[PDB]
Amino acid sequence: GRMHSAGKGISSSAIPYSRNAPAWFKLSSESVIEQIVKYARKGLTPSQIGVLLRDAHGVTQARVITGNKIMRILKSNGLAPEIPEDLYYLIKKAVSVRKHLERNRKDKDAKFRLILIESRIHRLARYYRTVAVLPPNWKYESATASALVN
Amino acid sequence: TRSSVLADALNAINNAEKTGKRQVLIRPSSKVIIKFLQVMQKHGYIGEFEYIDDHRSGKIVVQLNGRLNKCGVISPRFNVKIGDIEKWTANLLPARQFGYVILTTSAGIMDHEEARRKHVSGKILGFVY
Amino acid sequence: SAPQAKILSQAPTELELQVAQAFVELENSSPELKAELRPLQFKSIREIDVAGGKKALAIFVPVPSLAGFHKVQTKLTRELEKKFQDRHVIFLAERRILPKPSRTSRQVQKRPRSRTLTAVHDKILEDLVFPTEIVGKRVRYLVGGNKIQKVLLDSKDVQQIDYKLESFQAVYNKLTGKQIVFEIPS
Amino acid sequence: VLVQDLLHPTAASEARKHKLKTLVQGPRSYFLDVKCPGCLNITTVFSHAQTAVTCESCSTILCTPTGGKAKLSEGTSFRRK
Amino acid sequence: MENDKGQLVELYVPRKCSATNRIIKADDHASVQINVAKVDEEGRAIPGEYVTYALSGYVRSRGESDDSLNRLAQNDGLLKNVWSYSR
RNA sequence: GUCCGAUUUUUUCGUACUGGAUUUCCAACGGGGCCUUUCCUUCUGGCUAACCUUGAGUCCUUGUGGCUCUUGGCGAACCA
Ligand SMILES: [Mg+2]
Ligand SMILES: [Mg+2]
Ligand SMILES: [Zn+2]
Repeated sequence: GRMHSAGKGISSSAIPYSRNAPAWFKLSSESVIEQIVKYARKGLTPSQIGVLLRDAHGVTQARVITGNKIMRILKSNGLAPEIPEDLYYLIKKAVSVRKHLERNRKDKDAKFRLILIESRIHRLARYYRTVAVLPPNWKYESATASALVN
Repeated sequence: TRSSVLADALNAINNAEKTGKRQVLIRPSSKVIIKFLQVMQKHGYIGEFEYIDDHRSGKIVVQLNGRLNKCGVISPRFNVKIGDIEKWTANLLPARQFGYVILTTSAGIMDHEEARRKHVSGKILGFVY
Repeated sequence: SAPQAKILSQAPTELELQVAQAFVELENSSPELKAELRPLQFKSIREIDVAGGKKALAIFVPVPSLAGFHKVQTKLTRELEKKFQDRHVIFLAERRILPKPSRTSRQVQKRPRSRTLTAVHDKILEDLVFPTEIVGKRVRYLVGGNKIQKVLLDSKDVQQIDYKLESFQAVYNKLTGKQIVFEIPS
Repeated sequence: VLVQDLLHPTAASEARKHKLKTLVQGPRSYFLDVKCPGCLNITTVFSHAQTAVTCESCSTILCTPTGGKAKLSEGTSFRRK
Repeated sequence: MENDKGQLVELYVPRKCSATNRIIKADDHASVQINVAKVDEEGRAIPGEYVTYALSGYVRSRGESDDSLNRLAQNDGLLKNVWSYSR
């Protein structure tokens, strides 16, 4: 079930049994890879890239048809962001709520939620520490965080 | 969260014989499940079974046939000094004449009749009767 | 030089050279059926009895190639199953299997998953049918004690292997020790 | 019930179960080839598109995202592959 | 249950359900036994000769008793096109 | 074959002990080996290919070094 709520929802993407395919694609990896980096230079995150590739350019998912997961492509092209997209959107949120928490100090439901988000961040970050994608310390700090988004 | 798998397996199998069901889906599939299932089959407590390839961890369909009383798992997988294989058999098997506790020796997964004979031992896995 | 034995990659043998000249024969169709056929070479070939009055020829491809033999295949096998009648022809990339790391059978610098018994035997079965993808798969564990794998073949373009299915099994069996069975939609 | 081929459930019952809960899980969405009647271009969209997909140019509109299947614009062609 | 010298001990070997192969207890007074008549050349049910079944208390109490018979019928060929393996 | 109470109760009618080897006359069971892409990793020993090399020779529709003897270097592989 959920991590920070009583939810037991299963709304998940079911991936099709087809490490290759589709018989109607026919565009060659090199031309789709050319397309991933084209959007990555224009400032786009892997998630919302595959969103657009799946919707407009046919490509079912880039892990097949290119044999490589979208972020690794950016990596290899030297377009990997500083902190993982995972965290950024966490940190961003926490940064937001914290601002709203200041003009509104009686918002006890906001304060509570803030704790939640920053718990996710740290638990996340503690992992990215463990697999060498964040330098051994790093740490999410309340004060400096607003600098990591903008 | 999902923690034993072999347990959720044996549970399902047991809970089916209990309701007179002649077949159960199993999920997810583990090697340790399969080796276990083999050990049961070779004494006839289950029938044939069939793995399924979801591009993931597996499924299994097992044919039951009555005559299974209880397949169970012992968790945690205790270390059994070979001289103590007696003591588990005396604890959780119905009669001296029959039944099987099955383990996990470095010589492979097997029943205790067999570990007895190869004179090996190790960590208990569970039981069948 | 010579268009004969160079299209091989070993000093022997009979059957291979026979195919090799059966290769250059088809290489005499320069515009395409040559430009796309000169880079394509192979390693060696095995013979194996099938259940019918025919036999099976296993042509082993280096691997980084393979994708090349795949751009033809339809043509090649067909033209190969013309010249060598009473034969079933299939291309199987020779893949190196590395043993499972042990305190005994140890090797440093890991061991890619694609260099393993399971992944390789799983590749062979995919190569065996080449066109038409594999839709599903089962492994019947039998009441008596042994397993049988049920490969589930597509609906599309099946016509290229309907007749060789009885032959594929024999190939797989001498290659591995396991045993194959086929099926389609139900 | 009591005895039943689980390996071979009926295609009509199998298409009734939930996306994930079919014998081997699989997707239910599809893709389209879509064009607007004044242009020979052949834009290829996804059924549950979350993007307001345009044609090759001509600042038009093909589909609009929703809570499930996207709504293709007004007058347009589509074949499902 | 045999004995020392292969001699048959144990005073009664119970029936077993035809649909779950589970023992029919001595007091399973829901347990049933249906004798089905076998025929000859057109009609004329041969007397004293049956195709016979046995269902457990449990199965019958579950309401699975009927459906078990249909699968058990066709199997010994008593029905055609009734019971379906797939559902 | 012989030690031993010999059982239903009639005669040449039927019970704890030992020996049994190699069998195709079946079975089960364990021990040690190999082959199948698999003894790898390290080290020492073995025999040595190929490789270079000194020196004396020979072939060629081409210096193409082919090929053979020979001087001392280097120890793939394979075996232990
Ligand atoms: Mg859940
Ligand atoms: Mg929690
Ligand atoms: Zn358009």
